[PDB]
Amino acid sequence: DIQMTQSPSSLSPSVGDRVTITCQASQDIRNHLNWYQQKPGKAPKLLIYDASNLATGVPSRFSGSGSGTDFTFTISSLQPEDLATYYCQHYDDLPRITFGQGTRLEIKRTVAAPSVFIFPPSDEQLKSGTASVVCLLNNFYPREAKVQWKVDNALQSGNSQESVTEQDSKDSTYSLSSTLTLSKADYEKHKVYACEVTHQGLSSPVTKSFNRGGC
Amino acid sequence: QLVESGAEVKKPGSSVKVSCKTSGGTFNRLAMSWVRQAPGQGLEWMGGIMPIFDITNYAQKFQGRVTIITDESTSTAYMELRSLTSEDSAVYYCARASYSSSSPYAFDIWGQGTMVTVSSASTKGPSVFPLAPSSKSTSGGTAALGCLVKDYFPEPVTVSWNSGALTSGVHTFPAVLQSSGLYSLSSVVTVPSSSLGTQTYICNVNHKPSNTKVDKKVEPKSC
Amino acid sequence: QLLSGIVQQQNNLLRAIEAQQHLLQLTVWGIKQLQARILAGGTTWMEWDREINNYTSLIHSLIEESQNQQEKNEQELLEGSGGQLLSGIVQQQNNLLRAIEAQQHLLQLTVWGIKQLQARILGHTTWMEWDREINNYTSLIHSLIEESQNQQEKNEQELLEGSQLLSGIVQQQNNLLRAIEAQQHLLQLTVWGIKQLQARILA
Repeated sequence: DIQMTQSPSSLSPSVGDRVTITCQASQDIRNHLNWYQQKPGKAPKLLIYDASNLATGVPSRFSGSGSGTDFTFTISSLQPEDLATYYCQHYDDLPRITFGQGTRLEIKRTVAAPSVFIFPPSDEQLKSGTASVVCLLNNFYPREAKVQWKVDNALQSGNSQESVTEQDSKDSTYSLSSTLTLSKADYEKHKVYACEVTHQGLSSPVTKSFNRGGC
Repeated sequence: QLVESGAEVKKPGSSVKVSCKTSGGTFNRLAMSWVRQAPGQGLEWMGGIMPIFDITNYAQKFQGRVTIITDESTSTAYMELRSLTSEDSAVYYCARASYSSSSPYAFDIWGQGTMVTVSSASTKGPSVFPLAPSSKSTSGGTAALGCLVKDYFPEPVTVSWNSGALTSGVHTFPAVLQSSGLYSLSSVVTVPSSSLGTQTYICNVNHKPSNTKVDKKVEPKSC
Repeated sequence: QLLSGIVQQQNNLLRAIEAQQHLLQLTVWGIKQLQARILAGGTTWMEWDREINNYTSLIHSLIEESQNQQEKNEQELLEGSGGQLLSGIVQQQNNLLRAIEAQQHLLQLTVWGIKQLQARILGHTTWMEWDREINNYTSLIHSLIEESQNQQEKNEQELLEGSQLLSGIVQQQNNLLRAIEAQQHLLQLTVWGIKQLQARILA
């Protein structure tokens, strides 16, 4: 009371594509709908107010439609910076305010091989008795990727963590960072530390590694 | 124009107060609301004010726990939520209503958001380790360098470079939850490999919940 | 430098119309809330709502049109004035007058809305004095608008011939200023009525 349902939950348009989003209201709500754009880590941004009005300074590619229960939001041709989650909001003067669930965007773009970098633990970190090795994958698409930690090129381990960045606003790429963490005790037992990256934009898996240390 | 108070930890039974400063100075000429975003998931309106008519509105689900206050003298707005549940972990936003809309609910000016975590666990300060280049960090002729922000609770930390003067080609990764209960995060940047000798790179890590500010200069490996 | 003083004064009048629009919109938001709260529970408020939207849309268009004329005038003046500056000043007085007229229609709709809410909610003494004041200002504003319309037409005719014109423009600046000041009084009266209705609802 009142119920808002947004469709769809996600889309995978290409740069230059028209994208349309839908909100339905359970009961008649005349023109009381606003649309927002939320980039990750940012606050929402008003795009459309009162169903069909462009908020000032908002680019001309954005538009909205609808009257009673059926409403439509449209980006005439998607630009890379338009990557965001999009929300409708019903308002009532009583007041009652209701946001839709949101539509996430995943921009489709051309396959790109990651740049792979590797970082041995810092001398400062070792003093405290723990070792962190970081394998960096930069600017790649699609998001799917496998990181293989080989220690002494003999055994794949099972004691690391990774996170994927949000899709990039300028070039639509992803980045991953995996961290191998062992301790000073286990780090100085073994010699070679390798990160094997298995992406789609690579013919054969790429490997990046170093050797050390002493004490 | 809107600016909010820093992120906070709060014990389950506690109450949290979030502030929101306007640049204009007068609340008697605006309408504003407080909206939260609890992953998971989605946006929730908590309440709103029209101080000129002495009107304060609260959403039904928050009625009895929420207070919205304005202070003319400091031009600062406050929302207080009481009897905090593990369900109140969210980012809170103050937002101003657009004058263009036929109602005071088309929020066109927003604060940066305030992250509130409801834990009971104590705050932990982050340790900041350099990610030095490196043979071995090139493409090239571009070098990758960074900082590793390890062992902190709760989220979040802010990372900037050279006090804001470097914005090109930064990636600040999402935190990961360690088995300890602490979070780890990394922030990396791509630079010319050519100018590693003459340019200085300093990461600025800020952890508001424990009031920690660390500046770490990243430079090549020593021996 | 009289022409330069005129353009900057039109800028002040424009800013006043903008701030007045903000407050006027706020009163609409106040009235819709009180109306929704008395409704449930427990309309030709439908036609009020339609009429509100018509005039809100018009004032938005006239403001933007005035902002564009204001930038043109400020540009012409920076390039060395007036031939086309003079016509742009007369045009800007036309814009401001129309914006004042639209806002007046909006003001009379809010007065109506407040009176509808009053009849349902209702002490009696201050409301009768409010009523008399509302009647006086509405009546004052009309004759002020009429006086502006008459001076605008006269200024426009004289512009189409040559130039008395300059004195007519200055008289029209004052005509517009006085209309805005009388409206600001009317708008304080409506703010007070909403505030009072809100206070009575909780008792």
